[PDB]
Amino acid sequence: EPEIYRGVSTLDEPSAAWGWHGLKRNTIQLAGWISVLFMLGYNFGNHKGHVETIWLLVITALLVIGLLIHLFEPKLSQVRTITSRNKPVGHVEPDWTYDQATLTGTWGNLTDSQLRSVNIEPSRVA
Amino acid sequence: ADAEKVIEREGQESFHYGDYYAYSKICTHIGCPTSLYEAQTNRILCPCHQSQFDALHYGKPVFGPAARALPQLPITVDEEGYLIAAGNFIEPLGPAFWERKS
Amino acid sequence: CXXXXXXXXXXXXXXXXXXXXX
Amino acid sequence: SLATVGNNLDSRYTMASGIRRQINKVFPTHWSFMLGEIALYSFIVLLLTGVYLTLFFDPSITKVIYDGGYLPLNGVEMSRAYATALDISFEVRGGLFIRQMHHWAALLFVVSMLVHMLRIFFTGAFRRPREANWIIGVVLIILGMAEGFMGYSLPDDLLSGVGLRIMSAIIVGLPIIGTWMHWLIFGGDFPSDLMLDRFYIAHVLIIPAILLGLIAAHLALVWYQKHTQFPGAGRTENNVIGIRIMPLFAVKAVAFGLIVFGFLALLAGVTTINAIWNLGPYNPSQVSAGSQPDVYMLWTDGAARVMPAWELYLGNYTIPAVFWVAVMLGILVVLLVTYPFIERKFTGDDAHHNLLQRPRDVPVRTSLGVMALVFYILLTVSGGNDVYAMQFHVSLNAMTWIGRIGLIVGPAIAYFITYRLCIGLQRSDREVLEHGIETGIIKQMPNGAFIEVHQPLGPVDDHGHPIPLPYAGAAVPKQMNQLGYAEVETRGGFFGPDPEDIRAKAKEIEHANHIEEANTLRALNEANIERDKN
Amino acid sequence: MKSSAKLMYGPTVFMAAMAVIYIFATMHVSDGGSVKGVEWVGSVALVLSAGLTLMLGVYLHFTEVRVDVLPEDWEEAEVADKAGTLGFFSPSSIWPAAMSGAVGFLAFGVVYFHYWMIAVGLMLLIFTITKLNLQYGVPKEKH
Ligand SMILES: CCCCCCCCCCCCCCCC(=O)O[C@H](COC(=O)CCCCCCC[C@@H](C)CCCCCCCCC)COP(=O)(O)O[C@H]1[C@H](O)[C@H](O)[C@@H](O)[C@@H](O)[C@@H]1O
Ligand code: HEM
Ligand code: HEM
Ligand SMILES: CCCCCCCCCCCCCC(=O)O[C@H](COC(=O)CCCCCCCCCCC)COP(=O)(O)O
Ligand SMILES: CCCCCCCCCCCCCC(=O)O[C@H](COC(=O)CCCCCCCCCCC)COP(=O)(O)O
Ligand SMILES: CCCCCCCCCCCCC
Ligand code: FES
Repeated sequence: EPEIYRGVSTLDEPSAAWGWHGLKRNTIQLAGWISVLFMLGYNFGNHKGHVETIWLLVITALLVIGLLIHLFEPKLSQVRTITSRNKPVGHVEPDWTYDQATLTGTWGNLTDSQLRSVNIEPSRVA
Repeated sequence: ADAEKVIEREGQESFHYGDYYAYSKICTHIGCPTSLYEAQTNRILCPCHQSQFDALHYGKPVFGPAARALPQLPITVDEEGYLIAAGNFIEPLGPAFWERKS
Repeated sequence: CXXXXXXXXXXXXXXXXXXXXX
Repeated sequence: SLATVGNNLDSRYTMASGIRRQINKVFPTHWSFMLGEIALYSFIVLLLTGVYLTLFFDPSITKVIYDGGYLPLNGVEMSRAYATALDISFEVRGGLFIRQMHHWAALLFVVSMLVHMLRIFFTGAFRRPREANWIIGVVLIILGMAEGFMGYSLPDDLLSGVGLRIMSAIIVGLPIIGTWMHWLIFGGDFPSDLMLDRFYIAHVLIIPAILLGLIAAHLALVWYQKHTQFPGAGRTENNVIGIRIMPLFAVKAVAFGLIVFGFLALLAGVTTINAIWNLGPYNPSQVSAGSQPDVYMLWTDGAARVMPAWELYLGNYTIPAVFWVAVMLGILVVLLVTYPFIERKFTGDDAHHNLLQRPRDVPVRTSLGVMALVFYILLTVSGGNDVYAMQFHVSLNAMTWIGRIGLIVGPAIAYFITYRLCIGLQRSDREVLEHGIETGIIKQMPNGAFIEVHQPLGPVDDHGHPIPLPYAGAAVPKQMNQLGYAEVETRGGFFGPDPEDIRAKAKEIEHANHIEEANTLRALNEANIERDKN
Repeated sequence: MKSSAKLMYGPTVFMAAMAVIYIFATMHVSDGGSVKGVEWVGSVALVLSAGLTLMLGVYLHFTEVRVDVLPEDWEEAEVADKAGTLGFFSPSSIWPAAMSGAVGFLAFGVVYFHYWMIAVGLMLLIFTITKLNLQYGVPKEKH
């Protein structure tokens, strides 16, 4: 059975019992927001150019987008549909090759004609 | 063509000769010499930490860690026709320190 | 914080030196 | 003749039991347990090449007209320091060799400690009870950097002089008492008399003494805790498994010792460093494009480059922009020094650890380490970003912005990747214990199923499917050659086939040897178990 | 590969015939939309293009003579005929990535035309190729 050591499951991090594992989610956002503050604060130098500010705003936007989907943790759900010749959840797949090797199941009822078409005479099966 | 689009500082409109401008060579960030004068972009680059001082804007920095513009020295020509200093700088030179301000 | 005491030009200037002594 | 020298040396120092104890100390054998020796040997080379270097050097700023070995620079007015440093490379037989040996040794010293510190950090050797060692070592590296800095500033050439100008102007622009402190160190305005004298007397005495004292204390304190080692077969937290001091450890230490000495002697000849004749005497007006201090000092200069113009004007007073640089560097040092304390606050584990831990098993610390390494490397690159910009055809403004932005997003990406890779390495380590070594024998079963042969490291239940062995903190084999299934079974020379008679016995002997070794190792393991249940 | 060794003769003879047509038609025909004279790029690289196919074809032909009737080459073969060992496939390795990194270093070496970078990249490549081959040979660690 999996064991939890310090809020970190051995299932997700195998050697959770051996070392420092997992930063609390609140510390990952403190760093993120402090970084965003620094990145916004870079716009207060003496540089006359505006190419560098385009990069600053783009990177800040990417950071903000990241820090929001880390915060609200957006999730979705299983689609739960059926496509052409696809079976719903809870269907058992016959071993086709096993049914082909030994005449069972799917290949359990062939006409004598169908036996000879796959190169085996019906007199060989009883 | 470049001397005509210079922006002077208040109090030092008379610090230039005809076409000659004299700025202190010591960087206003740290005391490195800023001697990388670019002939066309009219920017003076410091080799040490990459500050660019404008030459058409009384030495105002436009990049790097330098925050204060480069001090300008008044110059003129004497009777004999040699370039002389017409006066002294109106601010302390080189890097900033605690007591340096008015 | 922005700037200590450095300010822009008062008014645009032009002159002719014409430093002569014959 | 030898029986009698020992007899009358023991009869008066009662040293039979004291010496026997020292020569029987056991030391773990691991390649990463030697990186500390490199620093020691480089330090010995420094203090030895340094003493030779002081017999020809005059640390005076007094200006002279040069007439010497260097036929250029004849007639040029220079300091007494520069003229003598120029004389120990062009007028002293083998003086350039020793000068270059000195500088190369300095470089190796700093890199001998940095890499050592990385080993200590990653493996967790700073934990209880080894925090005095961490603090001592951190002080050692900072002082080593300071020592190196004041060393190459002694020749008083143009390149080093700009470093001193930068350093002086950093001090002078400190809030409140940066003006008085600057005047107290240099003894006046820069440059000053008694400025190359205070530096020379603190580089060949003050720092060396401090360093030697710290090193001696460091080594003695290490010898008291008798090292640490990785988890392995038969090794517990209350024992040391390795080799004795003699005859194995002492000889290996000497062998590696002279190897480092010999390597430094090669670079000293074949590779040029600090070609001071091309640099000229220090002049406050002249400067060069590549004015980077030195590799270990690049991070400080890189910090000064990427700091924006953030001056604080307070009426009659001003805070320079470089003040924040000082603050930042101060924080980096404080974070580095007091790491064991911050690591054990957020882990809540201080339990007298004597067994090391592989970096892969501590992802947070490993990731923080790689995060900090990227920070340091970016500062170092930014410190020489003008030579990067030209040689690699990149905009210098772009380099500055890369440094500025990269110090935020570089560390973040480093952490993410390193963490994931650590967990990945952990996962690969469990697959082997659960299923066995993945042999490369893709058999086809009669039904047609392609199956890979797996070699179990443990007992199996009914039909393969090995009983999963629990993780043990040690390195698990990953290939079949790691179990000696690829071992060459043909004794002899490159041409010599070797007689079968003597070839049969030797394979039998080695077979019996490793059988006995494995038997003794597993017996040690069993001893630990029945000892730990009481 | 019984039929594989044979189908290469098709392209071989085709390209051999086109190469000889090309040489004779280019050096003896004046069109007015070009000049007269043998073309030395479409000739050499099309003669030698047939060379590749011929080489592979001949090698596979010699190889297929001294091979028995394999189940994969047999029309009515049972799945149980190949039941056995399919030899040794490498399960994993880090060295492909490393040696791609090494060729990248040499690549940038040549781009910037830095001698040290070229030299380092060349010996950084030898090392990784060597380690790739000696991967399953690294002896058990002798103490
Ligand atoms: C080991 C892996 C290392 C990989 C690092 C690779 C990332 C480097 C990206 C480099 C982008 C450079 C684009 C160049 C852009 C440029 O040149 O612009 C300059 C200003 O640079 C900038 O702001 C760009 C800085 C922002 C870059 C952010 C870099 C962060 C990195 C570290 C993280 C992302 C990648 C992570 C990869 C890691 C792999 C793991 C996932 C200003 O132009 P300027 O010098 O003034 O010149 C012009 C006049 O000439 C002319 O008149 C004109 O009129 C003027 O307008 C002016 O432009
Ligand atoms: C002056 C440079 C240094 C020298 C000559 C030096 C020397 C040594 C030596 C010879 C050892 C014995 C074990 C080994 O080789 O690994 C050692 C261990 C150690 N050093 Fe250093 N060291 C230096 C720098 C540092 C630094 C910078 C740190 C820490 C920031 C440090 C912390 C340690 C620790 C914790 C150990 C114990 C390793 C263990 O016992 O497992 N040392 N040092
Ligand atoms: C503690 C470790 C030491 C380091 C890291 C170190 C580093 C350096 C460096 C980098 C230089 C510049 C050399 C050059 O110009 O090529 C230097 C010069 C010098 N060092 Fe050291 N040094 C150390 C110890 C010593 C010691 C112990 C002494 C004297 C007992 C010494 C005496 C000298 C002298 C005289 C110079 C002369 C400057 C010259 O000739 O270039 N050093 N040192
Ligand atoms: C040779 C290098 C070896 C030394 C490695 C350096 C390690 C010292 C750093 C200690 C880090 C402490 C981490 C920690 O405990 O995590 C947390 C500490 O809190 C923080 O995250 C601090 C946030 C500060 C962010 C800084 C932003 C940087 C902006 C860019 C500036 C330009 C606590 O961890 P936990 O709560 O248990 O998850
Ligand atoms: C660890 C951090 C190091 C800090 C460096 C900061 C980053 C800036 C680097 C600038 C690189 C400049 C490269 C360059 O311009 O190339 C050359 C200038 O510098 C060099 O020669 C680089 C030498 C580096 C050592 C390589 C030795 C190779 C022998 C290996 C034998 C084992 C110019 O090209 P060239 O020499 O003519 O081939
Ligand atoms: C047979 C009696 C004389 C030999 C006895 C051994 C002498 C003492 C050796 C002490 C070793 C200390 C280095
Ligand atoms: S010293 Fe001129 S920019 Fe830093």
